[PDB]
Amino acid sequence: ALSLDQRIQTLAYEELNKAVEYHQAKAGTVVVLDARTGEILALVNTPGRNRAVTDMIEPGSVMKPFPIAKALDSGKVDTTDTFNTLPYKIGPATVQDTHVYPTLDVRGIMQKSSNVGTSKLSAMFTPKEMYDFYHDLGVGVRMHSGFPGESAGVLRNWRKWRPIEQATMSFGYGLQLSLLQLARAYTVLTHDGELLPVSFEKQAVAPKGKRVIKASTAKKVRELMVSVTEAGGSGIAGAVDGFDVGAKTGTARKLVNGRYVDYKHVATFIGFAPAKNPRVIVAVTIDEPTANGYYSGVVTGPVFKQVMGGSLNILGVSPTKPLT
Ligand SMILES: *C(=O)[C@@H](NC(=O)/C(=N\OC)c1csc(N)n1)[C@@H]1N=C(C(=O)O)C(=C)CS1
Repeated sequence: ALSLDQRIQTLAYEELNKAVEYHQAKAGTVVVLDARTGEILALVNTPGRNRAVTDMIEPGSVMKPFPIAKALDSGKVDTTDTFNTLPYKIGPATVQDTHVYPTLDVRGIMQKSSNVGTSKLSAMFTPKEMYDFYHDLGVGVRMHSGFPGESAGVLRNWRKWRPIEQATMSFGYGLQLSLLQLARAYTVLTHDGELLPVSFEKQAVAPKGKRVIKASTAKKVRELMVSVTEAGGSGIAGAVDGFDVGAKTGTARKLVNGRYVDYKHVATFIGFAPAKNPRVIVAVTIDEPTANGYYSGVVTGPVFKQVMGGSLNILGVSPTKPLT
């Protein structure tokens, strides 16, 4: 039997279509995963191929939790550690934030989506250490979901990395993943540090995962990510009434469309809830929005909010705080 829940599939389809129409976008995808099993509860695309598995993107901001997790897991960084987050140079290249802050701690780096802060955390590790970590998350790795045309994405050999490329990878550029690979990678955060296999078939036994970080680290990262959907957070448009939600949002770049070259901006939102004890991962992409907003949170947050809220309701999960 398929793991897909027709109620969630219908909800995802309707909310996706609503956003694609409103923002006059080219295409879109929603993936909903069981956060503790890797089973696909919904997977919808606009008409055409199964872009969730075929289309790889440079993920942008949604990748940031991972170098943060690696840094915390290593013991080299504490959540309260503060970093100089002013723009800086690597050779002639500049790494800078959208909103400039002189200093941020790790919670702030997550909350504000700081490219500088994330790059500095990554810079504490060798190219090999970072590559091995990204590889362990499934970047450049086949999922073997049994979907046809499944992209492995791109993770360049660390032996070829320049310092600027290590830096840009930490904030989601210079490596490429499909939306389903991104959703899968988020299971390290939701399933207490263990990467789950992805399946569209109902699983008869407990899927065993590969441990990537400690469970304590995964828990701390989920906590940090709640700041993204609270006041002051880059992902407020994706807050879900009655729940705490860990999430990231940002603009990804599509360089490959099917079997062809491309260059498109893709609004992205991915997250999980309830944040302390997650049941669901929802991931959303909308390709080339051209109306009523072009910043990613406003385009995709509302899709995430409705799909997440509705999925939790459908599965019977009680709100953890009174509704506003
Ligand atoms: C993550 O996606 C992050 N985006 C960026 O830092 C970039 N642009 O943001 C406007 C960026 C850095 S290098 C490059 N090619 N683009 C956060 N995302 C957004 C967004 O909606 O794109 C923000 C508004 C906050 S910063």
